[PDB]
Amino acid sequence: MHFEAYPPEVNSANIYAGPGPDSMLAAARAWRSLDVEMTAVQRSFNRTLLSLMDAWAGPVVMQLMEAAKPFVRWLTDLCVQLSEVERQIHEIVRAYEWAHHDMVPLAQIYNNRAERQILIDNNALGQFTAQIADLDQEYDDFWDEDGEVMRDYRLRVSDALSKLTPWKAPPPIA
Amino acid sequence: NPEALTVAATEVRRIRDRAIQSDAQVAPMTTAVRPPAADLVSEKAATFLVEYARKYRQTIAAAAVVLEEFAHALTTGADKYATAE
Amino acid sequence: TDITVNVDGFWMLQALLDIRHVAPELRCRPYVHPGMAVMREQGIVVNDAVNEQVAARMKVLAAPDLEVVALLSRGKLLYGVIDDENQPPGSRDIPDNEFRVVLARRGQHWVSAVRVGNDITVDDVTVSDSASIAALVMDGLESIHHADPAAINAVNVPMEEMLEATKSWQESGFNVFSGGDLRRMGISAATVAALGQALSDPAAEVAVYARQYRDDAKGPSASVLSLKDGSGGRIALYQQAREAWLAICPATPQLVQVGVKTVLDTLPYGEWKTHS
Repeated sequence: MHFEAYPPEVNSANIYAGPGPDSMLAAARAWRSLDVEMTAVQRSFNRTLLSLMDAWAGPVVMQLMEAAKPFVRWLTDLCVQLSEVERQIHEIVRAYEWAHHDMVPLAQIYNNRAERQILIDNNALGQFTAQIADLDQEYDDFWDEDGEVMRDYRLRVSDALSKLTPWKAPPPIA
Repeated sequence: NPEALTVAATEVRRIRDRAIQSDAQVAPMTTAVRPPAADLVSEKAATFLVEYARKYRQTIAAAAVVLEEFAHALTTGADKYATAE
Repeated sequence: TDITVNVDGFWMLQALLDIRHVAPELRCRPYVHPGMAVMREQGIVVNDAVNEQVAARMKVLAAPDLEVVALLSRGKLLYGVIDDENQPPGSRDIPDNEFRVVLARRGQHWVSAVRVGNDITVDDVTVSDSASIAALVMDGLESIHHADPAAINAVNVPMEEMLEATKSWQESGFNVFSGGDLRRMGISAATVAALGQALSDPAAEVAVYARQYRDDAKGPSASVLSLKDGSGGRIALYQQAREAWLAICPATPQLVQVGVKTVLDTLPYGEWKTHS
């Protein structure tokens, strides 16, 4: 995505509009809880298997532990993925906050445009023409700045998502 | 020991309830993610997180099937060694 | 020798050569496949690299020591404004009636970029002194519209007072019957008539100005050379090198070269033939 395809009125307005990160912050809390509860589940599952082994030692239960091994491992991998989700959501919220902060405010763009129109309104004798071009260079600098702010935002979000790997289906037991 | 298998089945279903319950409790929060702004980066993030929550829910449903069948197996195991005395 | 690309094709050259901005008068997009295979057939991109000669030219525009700019128009020059409601924000379009010419030099290498319509044309150009620059401009202007120098005498008026007076005069359509404030500053009856025509209903306009780059800064020419063709003559407005004074002049070949020299002598960092 090349957001320099678009003028700064577009990139700046788009980042300032919308509801904010509250709903991402709430989801992060929710993912934390799951991490907590599923770790407890894992820990309870290990204890259940071990106390079954302690209560009835011998070949039948050992074969039961063997047939549970894939699911025990899967459960461990699940918990490791769970503990990464909160982190990365907060990394994304930060990325959004820095994009919001670093983007050029609209007022600054509108002022550039309004100033430029006043010079033109008064340019019968042509003596503001170079100042008019300085303002166009300034506008182009806003376009450039927003372009690179959106580039860095894309790359931060992209890196964060790349660390949230896909859920694998649990293996069976017996 | 037959009784040990029965005890384990109960504990495995209790663990299943907990997995099912935690999934459900927070599902409204994981799936309600909105883009924080109107840009396409924000939207790609929110859309990913919603889909990621949905796939996590399929996954726990699958793991609750796997646990229930374990519990059923332990029970049926216990009724064989108890009905052999 | 010369090359002609549109605004998107120009953006590809920017990407291929990692050039961020060029002159804002060219109205391209900053830089932060099927369109390629067109420039391969025209020999601009050999293998997957920009031709050595064309790369060089584009690098002049990428970082000039000097830009000398000419905005030309057929009819009233609009300074890039298109009146159309559905025009998008930061449109790269230019009005149908405008030709933009940027003359850039890096070291001793003078390059030209001319934007007309959606087409930017790039080529080497021969520039030595203010005369040759005046020539290039007059050639460009004559091509749009032929006119003779107005029948008036050169006069110098205070810049501030002339702007204030020209702003009232504008409110009445630059009518010669409302030219009394300009008459009282000692401007000729003939000049006031010719200037009123040039401002109220021009057949062609030209603004010439320049920009100079030093280490960590830039700066525009303090003066702008402006030419206008109305009923009864081409006239030349430009600021003297200093508050300020506007020269109002018949657009003779001589006074036009004087005006270009004044533009160039009002750059902030001095000598412009040799600067770096």
